[PDB]
Amino acid sequence: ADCRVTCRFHSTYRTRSKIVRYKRTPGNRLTSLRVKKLPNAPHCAETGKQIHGIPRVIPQHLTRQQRKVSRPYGGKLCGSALRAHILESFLNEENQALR
Amino acid sequence: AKRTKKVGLTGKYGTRYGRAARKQLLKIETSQKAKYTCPFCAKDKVRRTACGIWTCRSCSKTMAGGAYSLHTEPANAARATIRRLRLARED
Amino acid sequence: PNTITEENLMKMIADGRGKKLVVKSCKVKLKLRTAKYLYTLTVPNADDAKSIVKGCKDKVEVQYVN
Amino acid sequence: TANKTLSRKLRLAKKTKTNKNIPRWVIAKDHLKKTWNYKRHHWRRSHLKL
Amino acid sequence: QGNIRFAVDCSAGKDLELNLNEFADYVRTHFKINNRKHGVAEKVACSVEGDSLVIQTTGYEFAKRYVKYLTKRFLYQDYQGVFRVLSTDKETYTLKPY
RNA sequence: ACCGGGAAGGGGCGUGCCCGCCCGUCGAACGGGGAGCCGGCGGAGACUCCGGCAGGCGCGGGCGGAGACGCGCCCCCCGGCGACGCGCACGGGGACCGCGGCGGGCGGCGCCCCGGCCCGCGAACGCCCCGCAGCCCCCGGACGCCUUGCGCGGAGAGGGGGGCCCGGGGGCGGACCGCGCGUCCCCGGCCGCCCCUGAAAAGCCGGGGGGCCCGCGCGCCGUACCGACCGCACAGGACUCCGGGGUCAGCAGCCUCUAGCGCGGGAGCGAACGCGGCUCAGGGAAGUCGGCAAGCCGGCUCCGUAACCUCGGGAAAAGGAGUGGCUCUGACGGGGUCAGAACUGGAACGGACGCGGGGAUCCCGACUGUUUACUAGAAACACAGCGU
Ligand SMILES: [K+]
Ligand SMILES: [K+]
Ligand SMILES: [K+]
Ligand SMILES: [K+]
Ligand SMILES: [K+]
Ligand SMILES: [K+]
Ligand SMILES: [K+]
Ligand SMILES: [K+]
Ligand SMILES: [K+]
Ligand SMILES: [K+]
Ligand SMILES: [K+]
Ligand SMILES: [K+]
Ligand SMILES: [K+]
Ligand SMILES: [K+]
Ligand SMILES: [K+]
Ligand SMILES: [K+]
Ligand SMILES: [K+]
Ligand SMILES: [K+]
Ligand SMILES: [K+]
Ligand SMILES: [K+]
Ligand SMILES: [Mg+2]
Ligand SMILES: [Mg+2]
Ligand SMILES: [Mg+2]
Ligand SMILES: [Mg+2]
Ligand SMILES: [Mg+2]
Ligand SMILES: [Mg+2]
Ligand SMILES: [Mg+2]
Ligand SMILES: [Mg+2]
Ligand SMILES: [Mg+2]
Ligand SMILES: [Mg+2]
Ligand SMILES: [Mg+2]
Ligand SMILES: [Mg+2]
Repeated sequence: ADCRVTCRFHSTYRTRSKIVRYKRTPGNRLTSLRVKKLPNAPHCAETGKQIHGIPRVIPQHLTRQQRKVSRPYGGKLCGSALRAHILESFLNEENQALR
Repeated sequence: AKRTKKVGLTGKYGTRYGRAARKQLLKIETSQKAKYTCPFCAKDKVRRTACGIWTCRSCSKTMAGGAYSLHTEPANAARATIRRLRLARED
Repeated sequence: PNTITEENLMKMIADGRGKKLVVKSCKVKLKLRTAKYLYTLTVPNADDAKSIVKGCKDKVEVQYVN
Repeated sequence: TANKTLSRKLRLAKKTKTNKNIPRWVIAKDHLKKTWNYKRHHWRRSHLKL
Repeated sequence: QGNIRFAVDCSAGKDLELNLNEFADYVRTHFKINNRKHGVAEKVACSVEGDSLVIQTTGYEFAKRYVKYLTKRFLYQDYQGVFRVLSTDKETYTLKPY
C-alpha cells in the first residue's frame, strides 16, 4: 500500500532526541513512537567502570532501595577499589608506626 | 605473499609527495604504530593515544612520553644523570 | 491494567476499594474498577458463581454478554 | 508564522478588523460622494511591516 | 490428510431450469487433482441430494474456493449474469439472483 | 559617551547565634529538559475536544547471602548522571517487502485458468518469564580458549556453578497460519584514524563524617491555512521529514500501484525560412585560424598488455573473443550464485535504456584545492618542503 507518515515533533530537524520507531495500531494504521535516549548508569570513581546493580534509569524514577548497594561505599567504589583502600589504610598504620 | 617491495606502509600515498618525504614517514609511522612494553605490566601492550600520551591496554596505566615513540633518547640520558645526582647527594 | 489472583480480589472488595464490577461471558472475565488500576480475573462459570454470591452488597455489579 | 508572539498577533488583529467599507447608512447620514475607504489593503499586494 | 465435505445449494435453481445431474456431470469430469484426472472417482464423489450438489471425499482435502470455481465455469454456458455465488455457512454455498 | 574586579558586595533561621570573596529570572520555538497512548465525533480544530486506559509533580485526611549482590532528613566534603568525533565491515531487533497455505469478496472469459486482483487488524502502560556480546564472584591451578578481522590468560586460562547491565522479545492483562532474500532505521562488541582528540549549565541522585490507603489540584502564551514567500506580477531563488513494485551493481535510465491532477485560449493549412531532431551513394579533413560541431568507443566474462618510472604506478595501456531462447547437468548448507553441454532462430542477442574513442610527442604548472557574482578557470593565487 502506501505506508508513509508525517513528522510527530514541533519541527522536523532530526537531532538525537527526535528519533521515532514505527508500529501498527489496532485500527490498522502506522503510528510513530518516540525512542528515548537511555542514560548511562553510574561509574566507579577510581576505575570508571559501570557500578553493578543499578538499572539505566534516571534516579528520580527509582525507589530509594533500587538506587543503592549494600556495602561501605556502595555506589561509589566498584568493590575491588574498596578492598585496595582497606589494605592501604591498615598496612600504612603498620609501617608508619612500629617501624 | 609479499605485496610491495619497498614502500611498505607508505603505499597508501600512491605516487604523490616525492621520495624524500615518503622515506621519512616510513620510519616515523612505523614507530608510532608500534607496541611498547609496560614499565609496570612488563607486557608488550603500550599504544599511543595522542601525541605524547601512551596507555597500557593491560595495566590501564597512562604515561607521558615522546611524540612518536614511548621513550626519547634525550629523556633517557636526563633520567640517568638525574639519578646519579641524587645518589651523590646521599653522604 | 493488571491481572489478579482470586483471593486478592475479595480483599480489595472487602476494603471497599472497588467502584464497579463487570461479568463478561466468552471462561468468564471479571473486571473491577479501582482508583488506580482496572483488574481482570478469568474463571470458568462454575467458579464465578460462588465469587459473585460473596460479592459485596456495597459493590455495584453489572453483566454483559452478546 | 504559526509561532508568533502575542504582541505581534494583536497588531495584526487590528489591521484585519479595520479593513472595511463605509457603511451605507453613514453614506446617507454624512452626505458623501466618495464612498471608497482608501485605507483598505489586500493581502496579495500589501507589505504590512508588523 | 482425511475426509471433508462440501455442498452447493441451488434452491433458486427451480424457476429457470437447471438439471442437477448435468451440474453433477460437469463436476464429475472436470475435477483435477495434481493437474490430472486419473484417480478422482476413488477420492471425490459427486452426489445429488437436496437438489444440491454434494462433494464427499475420502482421504482427500482441498479448498472451498475450488468448489466455487467449478460452479462459475459450469454456470458460464447459458447463465452469464444470472447467479452470484455466496457463502451461507461452513461447507455450503448458495446461489443468489441479482 | 566609552572602558573596568580589588569595593565594608548575603544568607539560614527562631530570638539570637551561626555560615559566607566578587553579577545577570540577557543570549537556542534544531542543543539540555519530570511525564501520553488507542478509538471516535465536525463545514472549517485536535498528541489540545468526547469516551476509555495510563503517567508526572504537588497539596490535604534492619534483614538474607560464602561472595559478586539481593530485599526520613539536615549541613560540610568527595563523586555520579545530565554528557557527546569520524570510519569500512560484522552481529541483533523493529518496520517495510515478497512466496505458499487457508477464509471472505471481485473481474474478464474466442481457447487456457485451483496461474489475475482486493481484504484478513492489535498501541501506550502494569506484572511474570527469557535475553548474544560485555563486566564481576566461587572452586582450582594451566601447551589452551577464540573472532569475518582480532583478541585473552600465574596481575589466574579452560571446565563446572553463579551475579549485574542490556532503547529487545515472549505469556497474561489492556482487548488467521508458516517460510524467506533484501532494503531502511536504531542499537552492540570490537578494530582503525589524528602536530584534528570531538560544549556547557539548570536540575536530579549516591557516598563518607557529624546533627537529628483515600481525596483535591496543575496558572500564563502559540495552535486556522499556504511554498498564498522574495524577485514592481514571473521557466529564477527558497532549510528539513516520510519514501512501494518490475528490469538492474543501483536512491542511475526506462515503465508502473497508492495519492494528485495546470501550464496568458482554440481551430485550419502542411510555402520559404528558422529552432530542436533523423537518414544519406562514392570519397574520407581536400573544409576551417583551428576536427568547431557531429560521429566512432562504451555493460559483463575470459585472453592479452610496451616505453618510461619517485618501484607506488603507467593500465580500461594498446589490442582480441564470447553474450538471445529453449531442454538439461554439476558444485556450495532452504537459497541465489558460479560452471558446463545438446537443440534452435535472415549469419541474431549489453537487440530499448544506460554507457571511455585510441596512440606518438613538445611547452607550462609537481600533485588534490582557490579565483575576476554579470565577457578572463589560467601558465595566475594557495600548498607541503626549503631558507633568511
Ligand atoms: K497559525
Ligand atoms: K503580502
Ligand atoms: K574614554
Ligand atoms: K542562549
Ligand atoms: K539552536
Ligand atoms: K529550547
Ligand atoms: K549535552
Ligand atoms: K564518599
Ligand atoms: K491546531
Ligand atoms: K500555410
Ligand atoms: K525566404
Ligand atoms: K583539416
Ligand atoms: K567536440
Ligand atoms: K542462452
Ligand atoms: K597554477
Ligand atoms: K579530487
Ligand atoms: K571577463
Ligand atoms: K573567470
Ligand atoms: K580549471
Ligand atoms: K588568482
Ligand atoms: Mg533566558
Ligand atoms: Mg529542545
Ligand atoms: Mg487541519
Ligand atoms: Mg551536545
Ligand atoms: Mg495544522
Ligand atoms: Mg556518406
Ligand atoms: Mg587543410
Ligand atoms: Mg582551403
Ligand atoms: Mg595546477
Ligand atoms: Mg583541479
Ligand atoms: Mg566573469
Ligand atoms: Mg567563464
